[PDB]
Amino acid sequence: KSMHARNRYKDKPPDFAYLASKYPDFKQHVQINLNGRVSLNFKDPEAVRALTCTLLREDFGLSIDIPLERLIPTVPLRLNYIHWVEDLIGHLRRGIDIGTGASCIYPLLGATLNGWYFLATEVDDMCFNYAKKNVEQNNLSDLIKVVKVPQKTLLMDALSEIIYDFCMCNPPFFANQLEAKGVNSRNPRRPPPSSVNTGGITEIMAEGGELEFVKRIIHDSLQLKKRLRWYSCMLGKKCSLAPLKEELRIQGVPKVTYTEFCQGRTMRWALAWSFYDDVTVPSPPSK
RNA sequence: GGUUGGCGUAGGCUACAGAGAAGCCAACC
Repeated sequence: KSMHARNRYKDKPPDFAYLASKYPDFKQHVQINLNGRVSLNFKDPEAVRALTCTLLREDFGLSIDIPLERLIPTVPLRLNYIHWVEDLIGHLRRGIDIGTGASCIYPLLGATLNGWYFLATEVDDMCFNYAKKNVEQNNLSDLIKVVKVPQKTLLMDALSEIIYDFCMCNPPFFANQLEAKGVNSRNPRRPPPSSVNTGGITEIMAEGGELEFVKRIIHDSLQLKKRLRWYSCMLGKKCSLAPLKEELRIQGVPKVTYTEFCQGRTMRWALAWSFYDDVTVPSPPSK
């Protein structure tokens, strides 16, 4: 497995020792392992925040501030999704980010890399305030409009004649507290993750989990149809993909595809669909 | 191709909300 072919971290992992020598705010959070190598404890929210903020500055020229009480996005995963959206839409382009988080990372990356315009929505006060500040401090307010909404949905007032090229979304993966704790395992001694989940409740849980959340997005798409060229959603769980493709098929959606986002050990998936007859459909990963 | 059971990440491996994932084994259709 490999990251997306255009992902700048493919076969080029960041050099933590180089980053620590150049960025004192990163060096503050590193550890030295028993090989004498600069390393990170990815279970420490401050360390992973420092890494993400430092990568965005050094590699993308973006300065962001984010809280420890909300999700800390990881750059290679988010880039894998941006590059897949480039493939979908055939890369002025306009997108919608549903639930943009405190980092506003998808709009910041898309506007910086490709000059895309974004409508970026958020339901959480803390995430909304940080997202607005991160857009403003990177001088991207002309390209990115951050809006506070009551629900994560495509059926918004901010939408009437502008046709969007795409939507993207990181849906809340989990339906309940046992799922969010990761304890639904065959064996109690299953190794724990190397990461930590700092997400807020509206970032990580939803009624019915990502399966029911994405079904609601699908039913929103059945009302909007051609208002957006491509609909897309990340999936945190492999077992969500088949039931969601079958929901699209039962509802008669003509064009459907999917992909895998590969980075580290944690895989993510994503689903995309369209009602247009013109668009080319990117192939899913080979069998 | 599929279904079911078993195994599978403790970072002396640079993560990616670990998805029991990537994989591996057996058996049955």
